[PDB]
Amino acid sequence: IVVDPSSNLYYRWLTAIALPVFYNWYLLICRACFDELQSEYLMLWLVLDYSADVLYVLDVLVRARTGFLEQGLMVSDTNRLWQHYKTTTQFKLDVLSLVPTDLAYLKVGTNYPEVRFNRLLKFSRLFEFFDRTETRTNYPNMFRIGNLVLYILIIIHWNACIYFAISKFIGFGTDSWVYPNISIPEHGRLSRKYIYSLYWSTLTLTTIGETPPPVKDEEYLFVVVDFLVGVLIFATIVGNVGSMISNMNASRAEFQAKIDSIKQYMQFRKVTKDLETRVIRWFDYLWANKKTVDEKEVLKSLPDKLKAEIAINVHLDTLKKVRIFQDCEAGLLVELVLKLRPTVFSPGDYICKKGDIGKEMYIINEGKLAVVADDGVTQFVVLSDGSYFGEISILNIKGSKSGNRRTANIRSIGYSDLFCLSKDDLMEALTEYPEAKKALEEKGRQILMKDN
Amino acid sequence: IVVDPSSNLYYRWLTAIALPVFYNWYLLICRACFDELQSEYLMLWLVLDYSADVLYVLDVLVRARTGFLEQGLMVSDTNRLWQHYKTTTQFKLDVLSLVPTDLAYLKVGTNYPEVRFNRLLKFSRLFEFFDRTETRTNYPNMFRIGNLVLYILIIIHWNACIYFAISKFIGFGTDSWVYPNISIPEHGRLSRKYIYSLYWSTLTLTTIGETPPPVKDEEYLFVVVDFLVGVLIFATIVGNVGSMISNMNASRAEFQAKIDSIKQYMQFRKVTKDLETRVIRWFDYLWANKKTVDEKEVLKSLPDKLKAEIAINVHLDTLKKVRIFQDCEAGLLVELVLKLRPTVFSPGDYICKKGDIGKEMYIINEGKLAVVADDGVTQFVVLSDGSYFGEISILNIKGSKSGNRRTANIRSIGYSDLFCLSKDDLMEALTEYPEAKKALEEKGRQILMKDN
Amino acid sequence: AIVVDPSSNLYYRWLTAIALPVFYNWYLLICRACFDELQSEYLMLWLVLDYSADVLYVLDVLVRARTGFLEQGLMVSDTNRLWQHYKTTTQFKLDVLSLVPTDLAYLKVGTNYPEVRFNRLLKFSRLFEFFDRTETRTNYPNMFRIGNLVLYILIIIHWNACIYFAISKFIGFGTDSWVYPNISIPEHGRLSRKYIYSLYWSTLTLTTIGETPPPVKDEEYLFVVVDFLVGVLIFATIVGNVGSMISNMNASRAEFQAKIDSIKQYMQFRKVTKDLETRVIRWFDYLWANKKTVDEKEVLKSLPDKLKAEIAINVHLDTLKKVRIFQDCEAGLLVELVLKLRPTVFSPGDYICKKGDIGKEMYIINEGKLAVVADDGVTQFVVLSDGSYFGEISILNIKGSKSGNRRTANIRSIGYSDLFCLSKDDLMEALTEYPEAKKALEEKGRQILMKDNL
Amino acid sequence: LPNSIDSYTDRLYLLWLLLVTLAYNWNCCFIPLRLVFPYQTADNIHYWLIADIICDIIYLYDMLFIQPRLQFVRGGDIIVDSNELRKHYRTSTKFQLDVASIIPFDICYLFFGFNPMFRANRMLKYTSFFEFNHHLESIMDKAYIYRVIRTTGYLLFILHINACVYYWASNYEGIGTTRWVYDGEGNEYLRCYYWAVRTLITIGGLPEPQTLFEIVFQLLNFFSGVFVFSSLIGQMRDVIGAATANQNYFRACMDDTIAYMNNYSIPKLVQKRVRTWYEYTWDSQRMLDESDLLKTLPTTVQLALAIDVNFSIISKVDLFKGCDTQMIYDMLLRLKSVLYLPGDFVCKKGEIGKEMYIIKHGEVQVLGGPDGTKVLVTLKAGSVFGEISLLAAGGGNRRTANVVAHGFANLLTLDKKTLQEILVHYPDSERILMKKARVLL
Ligand SMILES: Nc1nc2c(ncn2[C@@H]2O[C@@H]3COP(=O)(O)O[C@H]3[C@H]2O)c(=O)[nH]1
Ligand SMILES: Nc1nc2c(ncn2[C@@H]2O[C@@H]3COP(=O)(O)O[C@H]3[C@H]2O)c(=O)[nH]1
Ligand SMILES: Nc1nc2c(ncn2[C@@H]2O[C@@H]3COP(=O)(O)O[C@H]3[C@H]2O)c(=O)[nH]1
Ligand SMILES: Nc1nc2c(ncn2[C@@H]2O[C@@H]3COP(=O)(O)O[C@H]3[C@H]2O)c(=O)[nH]1
Ligand SMILES: *[C@@H]1O[C@H](CO)[C@@H](O)[C@H](O)[C@H]1NC(C)=O
Ligand SMILES: *[C@@H]1O[C@H](CO)[C@@H](O)[C@H](O)[C@H]1NC(C)=O
Ligand SMILES: *[C@@H]1O[C@H](CO)[C@@H](O)[C@H](O)[C@H]1NC(C)=O
Repeated sequence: IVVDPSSNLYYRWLTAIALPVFYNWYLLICRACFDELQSEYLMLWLVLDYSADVLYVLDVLVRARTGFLEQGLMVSDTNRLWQHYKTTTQFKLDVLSLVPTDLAYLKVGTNYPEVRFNRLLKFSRLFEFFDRTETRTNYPNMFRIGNLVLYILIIIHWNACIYFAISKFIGFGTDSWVYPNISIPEHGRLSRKYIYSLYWSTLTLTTIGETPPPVKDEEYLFVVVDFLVGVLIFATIVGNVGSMISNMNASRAEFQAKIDSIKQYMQFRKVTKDLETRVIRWFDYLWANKKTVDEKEVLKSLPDKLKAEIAINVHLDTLKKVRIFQDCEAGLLVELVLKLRPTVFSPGDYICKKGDIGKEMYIINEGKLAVVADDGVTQFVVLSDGSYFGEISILNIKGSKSGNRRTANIRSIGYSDLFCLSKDDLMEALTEYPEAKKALEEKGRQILMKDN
Repeated sequence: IVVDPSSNLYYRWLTAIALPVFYNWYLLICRACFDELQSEYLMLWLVLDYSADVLYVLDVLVRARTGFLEQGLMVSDTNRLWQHYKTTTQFKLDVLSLVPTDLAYLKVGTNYPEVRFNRLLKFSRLFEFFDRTETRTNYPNMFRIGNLVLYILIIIHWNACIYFAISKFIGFGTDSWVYPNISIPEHGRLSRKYIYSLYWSTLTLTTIGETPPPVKDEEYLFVVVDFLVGVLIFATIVGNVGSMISNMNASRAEFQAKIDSIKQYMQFRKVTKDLETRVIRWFDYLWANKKTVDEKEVLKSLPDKLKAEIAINVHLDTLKKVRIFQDCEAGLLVELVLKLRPTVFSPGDYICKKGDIGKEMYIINEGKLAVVADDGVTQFVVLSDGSYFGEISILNIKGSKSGNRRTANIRSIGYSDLFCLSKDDLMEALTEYPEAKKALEEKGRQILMKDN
Repeated sequence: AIVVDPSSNLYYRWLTAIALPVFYNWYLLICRACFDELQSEYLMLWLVLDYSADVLYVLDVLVRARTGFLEQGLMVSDTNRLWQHYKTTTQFKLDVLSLVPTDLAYLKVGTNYPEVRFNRLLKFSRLFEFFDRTETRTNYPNMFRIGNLVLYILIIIHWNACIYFAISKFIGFGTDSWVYPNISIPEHGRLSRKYIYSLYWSTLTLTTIGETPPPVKDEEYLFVVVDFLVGVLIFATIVGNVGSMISNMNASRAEFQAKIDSIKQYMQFRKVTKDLETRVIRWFDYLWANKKTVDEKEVLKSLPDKLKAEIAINVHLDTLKKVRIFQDCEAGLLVELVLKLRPTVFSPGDYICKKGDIGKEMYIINEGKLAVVADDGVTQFVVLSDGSYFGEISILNIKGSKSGNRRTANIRSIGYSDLFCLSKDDLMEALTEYPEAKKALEEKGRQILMKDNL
Repeated sequence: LPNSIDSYTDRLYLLWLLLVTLAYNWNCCFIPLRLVFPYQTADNIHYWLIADIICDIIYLYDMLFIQPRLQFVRGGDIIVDSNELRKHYRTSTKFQLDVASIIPFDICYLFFGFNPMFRANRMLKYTSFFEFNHHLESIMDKAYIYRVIRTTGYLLFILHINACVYYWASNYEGIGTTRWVYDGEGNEYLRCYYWAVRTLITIGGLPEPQTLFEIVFQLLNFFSGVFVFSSLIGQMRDVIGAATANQNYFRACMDDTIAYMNNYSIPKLVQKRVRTWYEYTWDSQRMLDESDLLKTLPTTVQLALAIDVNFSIISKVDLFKGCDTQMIYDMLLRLKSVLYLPGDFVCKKGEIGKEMYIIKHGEVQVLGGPDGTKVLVTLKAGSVFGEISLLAAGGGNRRTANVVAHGFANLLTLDKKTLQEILVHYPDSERILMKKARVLL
């Protein structure tokens, strides 16, 4: 058995081993700095440290079983996985974090749990869990805000523990800056100990500063160092939230810049008010219906195989209903749906009138068109989603009475999303299929004998 | 009657339903936590709650009879509108917003308006009104600072009500952190209560913290949570205002970047000082006359039908004054004005000199040119708006004594805006028009036998 | 009749000379209206400066009623049409509202209340025009953005200082702990102490620091909460303007550093050899250090075709006229050929063209020192210097040539060069309008081949 | 010492710039400290004098034995000879600032006494500090850590200058006169640095100023502290927005592709394949496409980056063995990079063949068994298959057998149309290619 690192079992393992790392950091620094809850609940921290050590042994023997991509394929040799695990420094950090340092409890009396600070070396696993969760989830900005709240909570708790350890080293209640005298039964409770030291670090690290002032030089130096660390950390968090917000509204900024540039251009060139109202309603439709991206730019970087699968998974059921593309080759149909290009029409906009130059084959997708008459609007046939027109104008049969003059008056009923297939893209895709090109020519010739 | 969401009537209803939702949020948390507004103005809040419920059932009927978009057409059958409204979670949120929880007033004696907290669930209408106003209005940055001040004033008011509720739970006048004893006639007034709670929450959430320090564990924990919330609020405010300032001066930043890049190129290639100050004065004109963006880049995001309609509505009314394009066809006119190119000429620049190859045909739009005589200030014919030149040399009619050479020296008096119609552009627009190409050629042969 | 050009230097000097007293009127009219000891003590100075400001204001009306405006690209010089175009403008209404003679009421109140002279503040658009023209005129745009931000928040902080002193004068002096102290004490009653402590109070309020005494009254509480919301908005726009200044300062360096990081990621992907890796890194560091890092087809893309052609003339035409085959050709052909010239840069050790290669390019040397060497390595024959050229024969394609469009030389770049490349296809695309010059170029190349080898 | 220092690939020059940076930072730090604070006492003056002599000896050694020997580029080529390097340093602008820095104003120690204000010309050698900072930014792998380090160093220097100016204001108003000034209880520089931090970070809790000079000092110091805090926040924002830009651009384009596929209701197998391609593309290249990177590079570095990756691999192909090297260079430039998922068919049996594939970083398997699943040969990285399809036209040759990808194979695809568009320039190589097509077909 070899666990795939890109699978779901490995991510569930990342959660089940990134819980005791956060446990080890948070509760080991409070157990080492307070010594009031370590002396109260010894069995609970013994059971939780035994479970964290069992999870760390399982972490070593699972991290020694994860595969890695060597030349595109997942390697499965366990000796190669064990040697690739041995040659890197994360095995050194794991074997340094899995030293049995708990045998020193027999010498110290188990009242000093700061000997378990070797177990804080597995922080790359927790950072890997945070990176994999913000990769996997669909709310990356909300997970980044939650991760920044968790980072400032870790830093607040570690600073509160550091302030209580410094207050224990100096002496409780001897000064005005330190934590007060714990022989008084009000300040001697563990709850007010932790919550007031958390309040002091909340006031200090966020650069508010309404604590009692330092009266000695060690307290002055610690408050200067602590204000400097707090202003650098909280300027980093405010810059991170600012960069995240400026990345969140960047698409709205770019779309509003495009709308304002087009509106300033049409205010400069004196375009009429009905056409301006039409194009502003078109951009409002384009924004409110979330079609602001375009196919030609969102399918730019993808390869032709995945673009072919995306194109045949939408267009092939409509192109196989087309009469002239009924019995052609599957690679020709893949290239034909690759050559399709989308066009969006407003309601009331004419697709083509009588006598215009016909060189595009329109394929209707999520829209409704109709062939109107010359003067008035009467509905001869209403073409629905999955219908098509424009095959004669792109076949251009020699000996035709049409003369590349696609017939009728086609206008849009609603907001249509037409996929056009031009003459140049058809003759570009039809170079490598000569007998299929000849079959298209005789199919158009039979259409010509049907249309006299 | 079926309303459509892009109309003005739906936006007027969005205003009329974004009034009592904001009322419900603000004054329901105020009447829930203060207990003197509900005691004093009982009939006023009963009338306003009944009017909010009347607007809520009218909003339920409007969202039951609102239109959506499928296949580009506005959906008009009210039974399908009712099914599409009832199948989603907004109908569940409106029904949960209209549970009769006001029948507990006869149970508790009406002094508890906290049972109307289900009325806050209709927040999508307020967020939709904010998004539609940001789409609609022409001051997006001023509306964004108005939305930001309204959001942080809602949070400041909610935090003031939470602080007064916590002080009412703990006790009045028992500590230094809490609100003082309200039996004193100075601290007992409702204006003093609300404005001091607002001042407390502004000092807390606005990271200034001049409030007297906490005494007990609940007050310490609430001040820790409240200061961390204020740190996140300050980060959000700084990020939104910084991204808005970047969006406000991004156009000036990119034009300054292009100006300094062209200036760095001009001192890199060591151009003459006269050409350098000509480029500098042209960029000063281009910024002071708001012609910054380039029109071929502006007209790129639009579709082909709106591009052809805008190209007609700008260029065709000046193109039809050209006498060689009097009787051409409409599609030739459409692709002719689509393949046009506008340029702006500095004063004193020669458009075409006598003896140069005539490859472009220029028509004047909002300019004044003059035909000078051989590098002199003396002007023969001063051209004006609506005129043309360069039709003698573009067609290459056989029998030409000129031989593709512009025969006149043309200087620009001021800043002109010509339309450079190229020979290759006219030849590429004349591919699908062979009979109109021969008609243009015989018209040019007739006018060539007329002039020369 | 004299007409001042609005894009000239005299109009900008007038913008400075009229943006001084508007800014004076803002500062010292709100300070004289609120402090009431400046107006009592410096009466002659304020009447003289206000008379000078009114003389500058009527001269501003006389200048703005004679400045021109662009129609049809032409600067109009007809003063009657200029007066009509100014008369149909709301700025004329703002100017005639700004020059209402309120000195009758100002002497009726005893030349002691300058609150009546708040009509003079209406020329804010003139000061905004001055700041716009200075931020597009000066050579320090980021430093002027910082100075304009400092000046705007100094205007707001001074107005808040005047507002706080007016609120303290309305409520009472020393009746609370929040207000300004009792002015009967001669230390707290000095005017410098008044202005400096009130300015310090409004700075501590509007920048959200808060060392002020806490308010007592409800109006004081409401003014402090409104002033703290305005102060956190002011701190937000200060941090936003300084962050935008830093980003606009180092945007080009960050874009180049992201380009170098992308090139290093590509070379770590494709397993590029480390000698070529450090060659590309040293090449791009040289191109950044001598400020040619942006491609000139992307630099000159925003320029129109006439200015691009004129810049191409003024750079490349005096170098293209020194070439032997383009000595006697037409001016339009030379303008098209200097428009069609593309630049390429090289690094040391690279070959321009080798022996037996298909010669499709004509290289013109600029800012470089090439050398024609043999096949075995560095044995220099003739060190080629700046201004020279090669490849004018093999792109002509003379019929019956014994070389057959080859190179017959190995040309290396000793130092970094900035060559100019003229392709064969670009020469044929520029020679399609001059077939007589095409046959003349074939005749000159046939002459060169006849004197060399045939 | 060598005759010429390279100053780009020389670590000894970076060590010397670190030494001159330590000298200049010693001047800019310990000149206001000795100027304001009374640490320059009469029994400690010899230690400051030995440090000042070592500092001026470092400055004079830099001016006399190192800065003439820097290599530089005039006219494109690197200059080596020491006379022209010395003349380039002498006619430079760094020599004017160096010779203005090393003016011996310490001769006036005999006249006016020991005063560190006369050493204020030594802080004009900031060009060595900026050159060392630029060299360390260019020589470090990740620049954001050094931008945070430089911002922290400028913040600590500004706070040190503010502590010195506050101790000068305390000496000017008298020590312990008012409640605002420094009182004299503990360490002078430590409590003044505490006042400078609590003022210029705009924290508060200090004693209020009493008289007019103290209120003006507190106002100007709080305004400068507001602008320093704003510059620190904007600097960290610019550093984070420059660091996460490629990741945010890749995530925005992947979100655009996922939103388009969810707009068009594309099923979960194709969506999983698109997300798998985007995940492996981010894990492999750390960028979307490389053609939009390479199209902004100049032609010579495009040529060299094409040659050193693929020129030997195309030179092992027996088809283009007789053609021209410039035609091989053109098909090096016109190669297209694709990444094929595992289990994907690159050339189905019976399908039209129009491409030549070069496999790099991957393994493909030719499925030519009787049932269609027995592998024949595993073409590893660096192989070239499908080269015979570049010569037939129209229908021509069909694909003989099914070939699938074993793992994540990054094929290099050359089309037939791009090969013909290259071949319109080279008629002799086109004649060689069609006669090779005739003898092989
Ligand atoms: N003329 C015509 N075209 C129709 C009709 N019904 C569907 N169509 C399609 O509508 C078309 C629009 O123009 P085309 O020239 O492409 O070809 C025509 C047909 O394919 C009909 O009744 N008449
Ligand atoms: N040759 C010539 N052109 C004139 C004259 N007056 C106006 N024009 C226009 O000036 C022109 C310059 O360009 P064209 O050769 O294209 O065509 C010429 C005419 O349209 C005139 O007297 N002679
Ligand atoms: N063959 C040759 N070319 C030289 C010499 N000196 C300068 N050049 C130029 O170097 C060239 C390199 O190849 P070209 O084919 O363009 O043409 C040659 C000449 O223009 C020389 O001594 N021999
Ligand atoms: N069928 C086959 N092709 C091979 C083998 N080894 C290398 N190749 C190449 O793999 C190919 C894949 O594409 P082609 O079908 O055109 O042509 C085939 C050969 O050129 C092999 O053992 N069998
Ligand atoms: C704390 O209080 C106890 C008794 O209240 C006292 O004996 C002890 O000295 C105090 N601690 C200090 C540090 O003063
Ligand atoms: C508030 O005041 C009243 C009367 O003055 C008193 O009875 C009450 O005890 C006070 N509240 C507290 C908490 O002391
Ligand atoms: C101000 O001081 C004077 C004398 O010092 C005193 O008479 C007067 O009442 C004081 N005013 C106030 C408002 O305190």
